[PDB]
Amino acid sequence: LGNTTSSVILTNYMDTQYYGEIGIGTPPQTFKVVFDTGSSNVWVPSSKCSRLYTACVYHKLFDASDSSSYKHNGTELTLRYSTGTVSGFLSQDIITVGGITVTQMFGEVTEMPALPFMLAEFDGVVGMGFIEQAIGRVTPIFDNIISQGVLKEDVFSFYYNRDSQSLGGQIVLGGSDPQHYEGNFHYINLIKTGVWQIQMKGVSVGSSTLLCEDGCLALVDTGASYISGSTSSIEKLMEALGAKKRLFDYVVKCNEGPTLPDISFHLGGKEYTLTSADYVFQESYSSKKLCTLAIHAMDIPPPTGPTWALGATFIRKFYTEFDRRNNRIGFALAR
Ligand SMILES: CC(C)(C)OC(=O)N[C@@H]1CNC[C@H](C(=O)N(Cc2cccc(Cl)c2Cl)C2CC2)C1
Ligand SMILES: *[C@@H]1O[C@H](CO)[C@@H](O)[C@H](O)[C@H]1NC(C)=O
Repeated sequence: LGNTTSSVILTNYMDTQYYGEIGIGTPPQTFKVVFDTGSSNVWVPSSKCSRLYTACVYHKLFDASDSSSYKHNGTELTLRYSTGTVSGFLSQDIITVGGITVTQMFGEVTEMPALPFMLAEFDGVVGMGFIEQAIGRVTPIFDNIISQGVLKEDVFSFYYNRDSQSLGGQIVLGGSDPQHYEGNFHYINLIKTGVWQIQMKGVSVGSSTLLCEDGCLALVDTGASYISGSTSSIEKLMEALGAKKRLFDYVVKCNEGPTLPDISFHLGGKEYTLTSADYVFQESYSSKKLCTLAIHAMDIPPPTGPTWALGATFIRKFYTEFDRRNNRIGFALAR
């Protein structure tokens, strides 16, 4: 253990995407990336991506021919995401993340489907998960940063702000920033190592524990935009809110959004409550317009799922600390 705590400033895009900058190669090629606790691989779009993938034409591409620090690998890599899929191959190069430089193995993506990557403001993803979830058993960037013995502590923490021209968010590698949280952290120990998943002991709509009464799983996913549950759990939840299912989202009439009940998540000791201002995209107060909720269905497949996922919707209210040393997640009220 060292005495270094570095931070990555994040950009908040529409309260759904939070991305910072990383630099790959010599000289550095910069990419906008999402720091994802629900995955463990690093990947950026490749120059080897065909121009027929319209997503590739609209994102920064890594070119190994312009990097003197590049080391070829070539092993195939397929990443099947709950939202889509990416294929490419592995490569090793020097990666800079908040003043920390690490030699890192990552995927050069050559197949990037338009839907959903034409909606991505970010170029790629920096997986903040454990080696146990890394496709091709590639050493994750945080495990490589830990190995340097440069960090003050074996933790990293997230701050995600409400959309505004202010700070979008922040990741602190090696600690937590007290300027973005109040009170003290309440920890919840991980069920098992290998996943950033904890036990949840009930989801309540208002006063009545409407779901997860006999306990259920909660994945603390910085890479997920919304709060997610199973199709059955979300169907029951939305019926309790009066929410009408559209194709991809759930909506309410804009005028009845501020009246919607509080939603609570029973984790560790505490009840983590979100008011309707925390989960409704309150775009108007019109009885003639529809307002989307920041909760959606996601049937995650085993071993990880079925599970709930506490994404950006949760992290905006609760500043989150991911402790690798003690295999726990700490929450504090964000500020
Ligand atoms: C099986 C395994 C590979 C581990 O599963 C996962 O990695 N599962 C991922 C877990 N974390 C959320 C990930 C995600 O959905 N996106 C996509 C995304 C989010 C918001 C907006 C857009 Cl446009 C997109 Cl594309 C990645 C950027 C983080 C899926
Ligand atoms: C790619 O990386 C892995 C990392 O463990 C290494 O063992 C393997 O030999 C590499 N493959 C090639 C083709 O260089």
